[PDB]
Amino acid sequence: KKRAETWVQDETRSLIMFRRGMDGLFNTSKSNKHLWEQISSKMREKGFDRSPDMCTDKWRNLLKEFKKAKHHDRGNGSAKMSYYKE
Repeated sequence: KKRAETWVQDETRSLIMFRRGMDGLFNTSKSNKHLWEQISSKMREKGFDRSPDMCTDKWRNLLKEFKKAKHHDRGNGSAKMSYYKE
């Protein structure tokens, strides 16, 4: 069921951060088994006890909504970005 502790801005925002950053990989590497593992552990280390399975499920939904091909596509905000090399 739905327990007290749930996805909070802190985590949510973070989850995307770790991803958006290591995204270029997900594309190259077919199997994102590691990425998902490293991420879960990373975002968790900060101080949030959460499982990887959840991060994957939640992420999937987050995208579905983000998609610009939905019945209701009114309410999105864009922003410039920057790239660099380690």
